[PDB]
Amino acid sequence: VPRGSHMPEETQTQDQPMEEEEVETFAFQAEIAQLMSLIINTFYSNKEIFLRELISNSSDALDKIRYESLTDPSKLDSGKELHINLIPNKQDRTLTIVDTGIGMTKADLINNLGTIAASGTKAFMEALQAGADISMIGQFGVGFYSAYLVAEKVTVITKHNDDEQYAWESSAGGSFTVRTDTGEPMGRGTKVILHLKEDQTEYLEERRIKEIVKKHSQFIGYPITLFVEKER
Ligand SMILES: Nc1ncnc2c1ncn2[C@@H]1O[C@H](COP(=O)(O)OP(=O)(O)O)[C@@H](O)[C@H]1O
Ligand SMILES: [Mg+2]
Ligand SMILES: [Mg+2]
Repeated sequence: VPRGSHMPEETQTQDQPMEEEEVETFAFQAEIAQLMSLIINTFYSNKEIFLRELISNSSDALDKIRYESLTDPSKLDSGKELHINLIPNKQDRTLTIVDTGIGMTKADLINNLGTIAASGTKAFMEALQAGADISMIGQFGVGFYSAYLVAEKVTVITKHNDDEQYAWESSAGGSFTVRTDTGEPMGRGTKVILHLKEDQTEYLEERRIKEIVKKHSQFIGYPITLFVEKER
């Protein structure tokens, strides 16, 4: 019976029930798979333009918030700032691009990030064979896959007002997964987590990140902030 003091193990709360996350696996559309293999396995001198492409996608998503308010004003009542955060993590070798844009639903991840061919994909691959600069990518409707210039794996966590939170992930190799994400709620918007290749760790350094934002992304139209972890 009587106790005056308990040890931590004794008062540890019972876990919450384990949750199921549904996972689905999809092949990339053929030309997207071919483009990813070309991007991954070819040397380019201008790999830094991946960040321009990801920032442009965030800016497009943030522009959609403003305009969706013309057909659904309730979004004006959100208190979230429309912004982009860049978050390098040296410990994990990741660079994360976070925005408070519209987010993507599950079917948006499946249809917009791998299973549908952009009409320009074949033309762009021929331009690259003919020696085009990789910087031309986004003009061909396939800018997202520039992430694989620097990343060995990409994870996209996203939440749109009309669906639950999802995670898309791919290490290339011809397929990607989409799985419900019952982890840390991120609130409306998208987080693209780049797991950087070992020779691409310059993109974790604050001066390099500032250099490429100022070179290539000066008309975002929204505040961008770079979080720098304090050196211990
Ligand atoms: N940060 C993001 N927020 C919302 N949707 C995104 C984001 N990044 C990519 N997307 C979705 O992925 C699609 C493909 O992106 P991309 O390959 O850059 O082509 P594009 O920007 O020309 O449409 C976008 O059209 C958009 O629907
Ligand atoms: Mg784009
Ligand atoms: Mg703009």
